[PDB]
Amino acid sequence: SGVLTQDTIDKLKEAEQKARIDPYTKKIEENTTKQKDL
Amino acid sequence: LSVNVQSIKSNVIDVDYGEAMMNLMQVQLAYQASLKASTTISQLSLLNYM
Repeated sequence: SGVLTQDTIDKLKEAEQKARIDPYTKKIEENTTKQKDL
Repeated sequence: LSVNVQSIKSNVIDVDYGEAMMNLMQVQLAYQASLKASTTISQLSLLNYM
């Protein structure tokens, strides 16, 4: 599959991203939640 | 921290399919031809018995 496997690996690149930014985002929504309602 | 180690784990143990299979192929190239060569070698041998 060549490039496709590499691109599949690129789509896993994003998997670490969502794995990473979600924890960031999980406390951003509390940052935003308890900022907005403030 | 777990993710860090998991990444490090993968870095150490897990193979690249393309690089490995590609290198599987490069060896298989010489290997497979040698197989056909082996047949041909025998075929030449069997030739001189008129």
